[PDB]
Amino acid sequence: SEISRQEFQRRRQALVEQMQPGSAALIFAAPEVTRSADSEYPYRQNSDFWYFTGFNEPEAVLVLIKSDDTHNHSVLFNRVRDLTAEIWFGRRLGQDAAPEKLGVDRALAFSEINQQLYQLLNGLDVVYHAQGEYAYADVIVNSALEKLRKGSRQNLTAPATMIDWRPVVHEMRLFKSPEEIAVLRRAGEITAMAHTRAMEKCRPGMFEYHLEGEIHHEFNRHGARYPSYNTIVGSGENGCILAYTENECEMRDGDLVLIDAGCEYKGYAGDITRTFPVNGKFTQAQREIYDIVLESLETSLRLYRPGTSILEVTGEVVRIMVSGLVKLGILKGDVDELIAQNAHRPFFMHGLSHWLGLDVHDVGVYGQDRSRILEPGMVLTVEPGLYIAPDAEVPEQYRGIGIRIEDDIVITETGNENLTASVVKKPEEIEALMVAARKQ
Amino acid sequence: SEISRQEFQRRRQALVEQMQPGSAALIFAAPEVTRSADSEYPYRQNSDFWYFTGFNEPEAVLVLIKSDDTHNHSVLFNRVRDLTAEIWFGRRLGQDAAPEKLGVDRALAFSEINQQLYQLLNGLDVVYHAQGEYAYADVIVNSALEKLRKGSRQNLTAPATMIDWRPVVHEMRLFKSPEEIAVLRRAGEITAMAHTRAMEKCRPGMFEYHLEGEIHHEFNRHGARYPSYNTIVGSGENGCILAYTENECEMRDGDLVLIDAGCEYKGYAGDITRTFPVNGKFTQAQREIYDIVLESLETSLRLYRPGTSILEVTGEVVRIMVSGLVKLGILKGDVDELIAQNAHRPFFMHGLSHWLGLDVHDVGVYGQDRSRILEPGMVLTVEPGLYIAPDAEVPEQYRGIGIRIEDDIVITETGNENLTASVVKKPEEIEALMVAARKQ
Amino acid sequence: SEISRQEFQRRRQALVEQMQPGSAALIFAAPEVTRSADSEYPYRQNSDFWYFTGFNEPEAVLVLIKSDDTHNHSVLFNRVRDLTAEIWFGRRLGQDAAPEKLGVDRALAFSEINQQLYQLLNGLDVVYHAQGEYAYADVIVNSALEKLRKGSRQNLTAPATMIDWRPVVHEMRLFKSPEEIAVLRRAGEITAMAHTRAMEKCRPGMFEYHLEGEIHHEFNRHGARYPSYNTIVGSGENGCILAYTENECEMRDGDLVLIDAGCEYKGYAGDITRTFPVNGKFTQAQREIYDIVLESLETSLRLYRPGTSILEVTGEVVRIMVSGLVKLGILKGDVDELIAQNAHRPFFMHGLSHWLGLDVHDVGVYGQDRSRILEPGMVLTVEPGLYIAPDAEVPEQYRGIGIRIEDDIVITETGNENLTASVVKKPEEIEALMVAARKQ
Amino acid sequence: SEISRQEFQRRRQALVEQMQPGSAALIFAAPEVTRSADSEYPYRQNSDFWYFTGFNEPEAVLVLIKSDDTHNHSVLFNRVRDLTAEIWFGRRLGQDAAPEKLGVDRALAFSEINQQLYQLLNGLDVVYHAQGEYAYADVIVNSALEKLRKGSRQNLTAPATMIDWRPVVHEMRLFKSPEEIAVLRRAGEITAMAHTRAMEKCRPGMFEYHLEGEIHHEFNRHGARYPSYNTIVGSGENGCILAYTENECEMRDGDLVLIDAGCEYKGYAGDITRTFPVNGKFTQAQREIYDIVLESLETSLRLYRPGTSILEVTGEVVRIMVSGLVKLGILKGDVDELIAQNAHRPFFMHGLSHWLGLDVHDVGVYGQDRSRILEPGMVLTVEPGLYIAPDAEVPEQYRGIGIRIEDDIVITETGNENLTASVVKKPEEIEALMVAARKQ
Ligand SMILES: [Cl-]
Ligand SMILES: [Cl-]
Ligand SMILES: [Cl-]
Ligand SMILES: [Cl-]
Ligand SMILES: [Mn+2]
Ligand SMILES: [Mn+2]
Ligand SMILES: [Mn+2]
Ligand SMILES: [Mn+2]
Ligand SMILES: [Mn+2]
Ligand SMILES: [Mn+2]
Ligand SMILES: [Mn+2]
Ligand SMILES: [Mn+2]
Repeated sequence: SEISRQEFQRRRQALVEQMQPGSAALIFAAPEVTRSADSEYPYRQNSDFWYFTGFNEPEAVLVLIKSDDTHNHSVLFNRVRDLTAEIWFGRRLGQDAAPEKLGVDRALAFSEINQQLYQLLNGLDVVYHAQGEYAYADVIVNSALEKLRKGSRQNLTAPATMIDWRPVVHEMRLFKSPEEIAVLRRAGEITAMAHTRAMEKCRPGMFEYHLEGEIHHEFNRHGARYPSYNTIVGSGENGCILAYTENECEMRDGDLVLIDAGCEYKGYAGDITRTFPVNGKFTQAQREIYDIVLESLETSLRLYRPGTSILEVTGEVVRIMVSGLVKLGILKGDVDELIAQNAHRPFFMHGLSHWLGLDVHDVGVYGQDRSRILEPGMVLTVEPGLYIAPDAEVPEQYRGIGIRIEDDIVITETGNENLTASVVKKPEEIEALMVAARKQ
Repeated sequence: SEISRQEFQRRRQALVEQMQPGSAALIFAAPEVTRSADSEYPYRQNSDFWYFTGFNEPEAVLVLIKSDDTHNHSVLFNRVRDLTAEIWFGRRLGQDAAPEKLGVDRALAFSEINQQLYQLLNGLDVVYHAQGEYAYADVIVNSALEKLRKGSRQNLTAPATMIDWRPVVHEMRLFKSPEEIAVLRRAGEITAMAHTRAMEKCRPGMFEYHLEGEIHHEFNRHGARYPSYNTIVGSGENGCILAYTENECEMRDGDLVLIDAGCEYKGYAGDITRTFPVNGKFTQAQREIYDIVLESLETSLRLYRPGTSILEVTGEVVRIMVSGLVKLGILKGDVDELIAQNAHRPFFMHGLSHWLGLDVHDVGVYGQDRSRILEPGMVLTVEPGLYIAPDAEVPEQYRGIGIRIEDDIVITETGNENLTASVVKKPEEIEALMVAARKQ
Repeated sequence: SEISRQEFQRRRQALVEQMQPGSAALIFAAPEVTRSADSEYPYRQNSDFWYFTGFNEPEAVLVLIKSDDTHNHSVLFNRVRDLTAEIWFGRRLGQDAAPEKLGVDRALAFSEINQQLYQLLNGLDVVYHAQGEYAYADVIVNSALEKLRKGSRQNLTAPATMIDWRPVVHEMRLFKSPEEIAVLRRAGEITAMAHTRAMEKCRPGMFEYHLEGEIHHEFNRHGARYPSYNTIVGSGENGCILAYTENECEMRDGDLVLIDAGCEYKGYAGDITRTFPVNGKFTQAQREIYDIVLESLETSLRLYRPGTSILEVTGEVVRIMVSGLVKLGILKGDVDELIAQNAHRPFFMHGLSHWLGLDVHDVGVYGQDRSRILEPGMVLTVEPGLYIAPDAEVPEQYRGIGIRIEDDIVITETGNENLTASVVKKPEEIEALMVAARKQ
Repeated sequence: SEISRQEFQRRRQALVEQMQPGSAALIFAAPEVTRSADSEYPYRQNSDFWYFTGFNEPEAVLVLIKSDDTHNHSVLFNRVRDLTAEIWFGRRLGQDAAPEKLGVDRALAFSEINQQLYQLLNGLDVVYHAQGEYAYADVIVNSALEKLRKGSRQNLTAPATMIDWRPVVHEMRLFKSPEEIAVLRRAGEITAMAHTRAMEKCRPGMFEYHLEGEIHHEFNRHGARYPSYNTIVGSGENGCILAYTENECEMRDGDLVLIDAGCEYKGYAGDITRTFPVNGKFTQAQREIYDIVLESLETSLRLYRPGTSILEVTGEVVRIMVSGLVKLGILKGDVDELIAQNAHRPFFMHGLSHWLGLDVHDVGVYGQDRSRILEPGMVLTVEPGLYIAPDAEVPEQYRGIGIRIEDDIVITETGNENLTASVVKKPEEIEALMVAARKQ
């Protein structure tokens, strides 16, 4: 599953529909990023630029011009064909091929952007620009507007109104098309396969980074070359560090390992967390904490639907957590009083859910305290966890236990669809999977 | 093999030995780098900062103060311990543990650098600073010097002399210690294992990126988590693009694949290229080009030694290439006349060798046209290639063939040591390796 | 005559009337400007900031908040009272006195602008800001918007729309109130007195700068401390340099001197040019050129009125100039053909008229080729000139003659009022004035 | 008196003598400065650039190249001849005339500085540059060094050492040549004439700014077009504000007026302060404070000589002040105890002396607490004052009195020469001068 030229075009048209007549929208590509000295990190296109183009080159700018309420057109600035640059660094789309390939009306060399952009903006009323997104982009836009402002003797005029298109575009991104959901479903499947593999490969004495290696290889083999975020493999006390990425320790017989990893497939993020015993068998203490986190996740998965909110579901999770922690003696007191005091916060200190899409922490307005009412087409994670610090003032057997279990879901008309349920999470199923693997 | 605290300390002392009395050297850590939105790329420390510290955190500055010719000391600015930041993002060394861990005299919070740095520079004659390396660093240094310049009523004075330490430090880096050579030897071995694996796994119909996946998994399993540069897997006509990294094509029965890949092990780069038939058997045309490139590499490996130069060895390679291309009818004319006209350049358009170390294209002065005389302790690549474009005006059977073969060597008292000869390169050995793998 | 608190308030209200509900307008003071080392030029407030405040301090920001269509208020950020800063550098208005003195609702310390501005902008739909006017202002505004954009977890939101208020404000400035016209009338009178003085003081052997001295002293004595632009005193060939300000030459018996000078009175510019003989008597050649320029000015003064344009009046002037130059043999050919070829341009190369107000080249849209139809309340200069270069291919007696004659006018319902006719311009009146002075 | 081409050349040579072999010094002109909108302040050349050139244009850079210990040469970058720019804005020296006019070896267009500067710096060991002086200059220098650093394949190399030339140049400026002393002597005479005029013109009911007008006219008539700093005319309580420049009040019968004003003559500053009765007669209270300030000045003038210091002379002044204030009942207690407590500081809160030259607060190292031993050729002010605030807890008759009396001196072999004693300061002489003027 992928996103096609025609869908990128529909998105551009949907933006144009929202624009004022006599306006232009400017969407800039991500800069290349140095890793060390003359070597660069693998290129990652800006998500908003990607959303409107599917074009994976730097030094590119999409310009959507809405001349009036019926007439509009698109111009792409992009790198020119250049034999020498291409022999060295790779092929470039260039200007001749771009209109047909991408479905834009005109393409111009990026090297000419300062000579041409002001001409496209001249006489317009409004420019849509994400001010502050990139320095290089602000320089280009500010230079063009200055030429126009100062050019009255050449009959030039600048648009007086600049509107940030991020709020409009991020609201578009928040609601996925069926094609996007299909891509995210595949990302979920690929990510789940990787997590199953990690559980099947894990043995005491392996390093945390070995499981990262297994996961990344699995992503690759299905065509997801890069992860969507830096993979977390936190064994033992490291599982109590939320975004632990050092992954440098030897995994010990008797510890849990928490793996938070997700692929990037056609631009879209998977995001799964599983926690499991390094030796294939939960201890009693580990199981007691795990059961609370799993009940939190299972309850959330029953509840998420149009018309509820992340805030509302979080309330149910907090009750499950406080109730369970009281039963184990980790918290002491009356459940309702403890809930009123947010007594769970030392052990569950992050949010239950975030939006998911072209970014792992995806764009879109949450509302105050994540109170926004859910609607079909929203995609979000569900990620309860409990983290009992090595020095917590709790019964000793629970110290140093970090557990998170996370699935990705899409809100549907009828509830939600779980995109990541193909990797096991019930403790007996985890144990069975690992027992079967350990016998090979 | 690794680099130890005591070696980092010896390096700092070696720099101090070269500094003027009444001076301070300032070495800044790399900034964290955004990948998309709120997600960052995996952190890569600045190579020069790494060289003097082995410390893998951002927001850190090493200050070496040479008060006079016998008295000197070191101060590290680094991130403070912070429970909340650490629960979220990972542990920090902090100030209490840093002096013993790193072997510096004093450690101070990075948050206090603007309140403290000018106090360390006050009254010194010289500051060593890599101006222009990082914007954030220039801001800090410039602010401190301005405070001092403008602070005469508070009895403050700025050092009037600013010296770029890059030339001195890069000359240090150019000559490897035995410990560095041991690390590079392991990087070479790990990289060679990965290339052997790629040859054993390659089959027609696999995608170029599949071999990248195999290579990266092999790096990981030996403790080299990241590649030293973006892996190149160029099959067919893609092998004629020097740093092709798209790796997006299906590998065809009858094509060659060129793989240029290297691990980063304890900061140090491996860098190997092998070219081999996707189907395990070179065609006659492919073998004819391969033989010329291999003779170029084998001759270079015989010749490299103290007292020669990259320029001198390149001359021998150019003769081998022109002679071979004339024999096949790719070039026409008198060999010596063709050499005088640099007639090889359409087919071999890059350098034979680059320095190798903490960067894949490592630091250090080459001399005009890479004429610097070689000395023991220098580490360099040897990477002849021939690239016959799909549209080259040559006998048709050679069009679209891109071949490079690259080894990493260290210059010794007695010649050179090849760090990467554990992955095969003779065509009969490549074929035998692949035949054996294809039968499994 | 001056502009009062209540008028500044009416202007602020007039701007608020034009603003969208749920918006804030930000108007920043001019920075102080270094002359040399630690010495600054005399402070000149930004004209737009002045227009809305009459407040002559730096480090001040006026914020007009339009909460909805009936409710609005103003906040001033300005320097705090500070005994030491005030003993050294002068008194400051401060926060307690500002609301009553300036007629704003609230005043806050400038030192707190970064802690407070984002709070004022939070939740608004539109911010009016002159982007690119001042670097320091852009930094403040951009920082505030960034805090808001990134502050969703603190329930903060940024206005998505930024509108340049310059076009609206400059259209306000283009049409003067009766009070502004009264101030400009006084500026005209003061400037005219200075020009009369220069004519009465001029003698051969004085330096050009001596007349600048007389002019500036006259401005001062009437309470116009500073000129509105750098005074031009161009004698002989220097009169052919349009904005000659060196004023370094000894004025020669037999040369003309062109003086372009204007006061700044309560923020408003006078702008007069007179050209006259250094020795008090025009030569025949000088008179022949002078007569053409004077006829151009006199005709323009008859014609300027509501419903015509600078372009239209310029056409009449060009005909007068071409006709006169043909009669003297400076141009040769048919007048209408010469007009069609713009044959006057080597000798009259600037515009006839510019707007006049808080800036000498005042703000406001001219229309293409200065075609905008004139309306009552517009204030403009009328400044024909002829400049015959020392090396011009013309009859020799005209070479090196530079003449400009300039008056300031206000368009009225019934034509125009000349604000500067109290300094003579008829050649016989100039001669009589100088003869009378030279006899003393 | 002026500074000639040959002296500017001697200065350049004196700098070259101090430079390391294989070095270049870069000295940049001041930028033009906006006053309002498209109008600029009158141009003021950077003092250090002026010191080495006597060239009064912006967009100019002096480059002194010391190739080795016997060979050196100079290159000027400056604006090209351009007919249109010159018809509008004034004549330019250009490249053809510059070598002879200024005495430099070569001149190049400023428009070519980025194409040429790196070529001049290539292969040098040291660059002398005043980092942070001007943004535009830092951009040019940093760009050139970056081209060189990154240009090894084009055989380019950057100087690794950057030295601030300000300390060396400011030490040069601190010691005046006989020609400089002659210029400063004339500046002193011109400034003194202006102060005499102000005393002769002052009458009750005039505004403070009227005396500024008289002073500036007097500067102008002697060829000092601009003041060296903004003129201070502080009458009554305004005399207690040290750099009061509003000069907006009506001068009252019975008040003192303090005038601090100085001309700029051929680049050099005069700096005189006189305080006198607006009505021509000191009251008893005014005379009692005046006598203490005058004794302080007269004693300082007797004492200043080679081998003493500003700190040492200040000690004598503090004793005179504390002794006098005790006698009047403004201070109470034992003189030596009061001195030990710095009890004078509420009334004399600034320094006695500053260096004087191309800047009014001239360059040069003072030493801790202005302790540097004085030597012949140093030029400094002597400016005791007493300022009794309107609300001071002192006998009522002294409240609101601000008195400063300031002369400019040059240290000679034999003591000092007073450059400003031609304007009276003894109270009986002030009264006689004013009485004589008031009778006219
Ligand atoms: Cl391009
Ligand atoms: Cl910190
Ligand atoms: Cl403040
Ligand atoms: Cl130029
Ligand atoms: Mn998540
Ligand atoms: Mn996750
Ligand atoms: Mn290589
Ligand atoms: Mn390589
Ligand atoms: Mn004018
Ligand atoms: Mn004018
Ligand atoms: Mn002074
Ligand atoms: Mn003074």
